[PDB]
Amino acid sequence: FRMGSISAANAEFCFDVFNELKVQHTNENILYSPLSIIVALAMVYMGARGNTEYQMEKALHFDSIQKPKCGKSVNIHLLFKELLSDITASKANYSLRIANRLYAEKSRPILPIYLKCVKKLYRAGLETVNFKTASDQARQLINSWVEKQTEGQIKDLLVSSSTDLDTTLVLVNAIYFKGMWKTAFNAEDTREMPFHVTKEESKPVQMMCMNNSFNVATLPAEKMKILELPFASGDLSMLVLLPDEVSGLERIEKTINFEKLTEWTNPNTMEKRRVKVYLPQMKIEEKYNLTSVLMALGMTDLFIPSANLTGISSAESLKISQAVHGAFMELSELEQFRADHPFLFLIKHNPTNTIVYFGRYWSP
Ligand SMILES: CO[C@H]1O[C@H](COS(=O)(=O)O)[C@@H](O[C@@H]2O[C@@H](C(=O)O)[C@@H](O[C@H]3O[C@H](COS(=O)(=O)O)[C@@H](O[C@@H]4O[C@H](C(=O)O)[C@@H](O[C@H]5O[C@H](COS(=O)(=O)O)[C@@H](O)[C@H](O)[C@H]5NS(=O)(=O)O)[C@H](O)[C@H]4O)[C@H](OS(=O)(=O)O)[C@H]3NS(=O)(=O)O)[C@H](O)[C@H]2OS(=O)(=O)O)[C@H](O)[C@H]1NS(=O)(=O)O
Repeated sequence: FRMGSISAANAEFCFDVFNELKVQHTNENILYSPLSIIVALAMVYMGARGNTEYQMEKALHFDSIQKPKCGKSVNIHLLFKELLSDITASKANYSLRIANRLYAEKSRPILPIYLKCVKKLYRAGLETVNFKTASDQARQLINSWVEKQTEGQIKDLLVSSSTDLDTTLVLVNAIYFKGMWKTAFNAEDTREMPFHVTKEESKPVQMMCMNNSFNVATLPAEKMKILELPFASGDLSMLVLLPDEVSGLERIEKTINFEKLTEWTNPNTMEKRRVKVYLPQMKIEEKYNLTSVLMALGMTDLFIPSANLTGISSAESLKISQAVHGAFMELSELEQFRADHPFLFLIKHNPTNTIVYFGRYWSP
């Protein structure tokens, strides 16, 4: 299916974003959802025209994957909708929530066709609010909604300086994940161990310990191991990319991209074997203003007054004032796999190999 094209675009976009994010987010944890971001932008893209549309099409890698009422990319919006409904369905011991919303200044009338397309393809994804004379109340309402959707974890996503009387569009995107390990780690076996941030800096961390059969890629020439950890319920799994050397992370961050990740995680390289796993208990929250990042990736017009969103509104002045992303991830409970120094990780949707979260664990 073309779903593989959308999965590949998401991964290519994921590493485009990582390349920008790590410039400004050095020596700290990173956590974001390329999937929820690309879906948020796809919803905007549906209403973009001219150069703004062209820039988004290239930056989102849609150009590599009788006009329909919701545009030529209607098949892409449909695939995103079907994918999101799969992974956000709540199960026992599985909670993944995505909050995705474009807020529009009420004096910019929304074209009926765009409202219809959003209702069918991105339901509840568009709201009109009075930024002009109630921008601070609108901000608190938006932040409350994000806080509610993320089970209290993503607070104050839109900071006080971010909205004013001139705000016309705000793109808000948040993702929440709380999962449980398929092999429930022994409660009487998790213990406090040193996490070696560098060879010189150590911080204590609560380490989950598991001795079980896992798929693992052992790649000496790449100086890494990659462990697959299934979740208890749902169709998601975590991959952990552990550098062999204590500070081997930078070398891997310099070279990783979609093609390399595919080579390193090739099912032919994966072997099912008994592994003694030490993994830090992970509870990571990160918030990003993605405006600069997305402009640097080539979507400049979307965030300045020459934005062309005339598929959203006919109004004279429209642009995205802020694109903000909040991500929360929590996990709770032979060859060695001792993740006690900085590493990369991702959460993927197994049926489609789509990357849902990508991140760096730098320090407890
Ligand atoms: C580097 O960037 C620069 O170049 C790129 C690349 O373009 S290039 O290869 O030509 O060099 C530019 O990006 C491309 O162009 C964009 C753009 O021109 O807006 C954009 O194209 C998409 O949006 C166009 C505008 O849509 S609209 O709704 O805002 O009007 C659209 O063109 C229009 O299509 C409609 C249509 O067919 O529905 C036309 O409407 C008219 O025809 C209908 C019936 O047709 S019929 O044959 O007579 O029966 C009527 O129902 C309708 O009433 C009627 N309206 S009327 O006012 O004209 O009378 C309309 O005339 C067209 O202008 C594009 O559709 S297309 O089929 O004509 O190509 C649409 N392309 S799509 O999304 O791919 O399907 C895109 O961003 C991009 O298009 S591309 O093909 O992907 O490359 C970029 O703008 C430019 N930037 S710049 O340098 O800064 O300027």
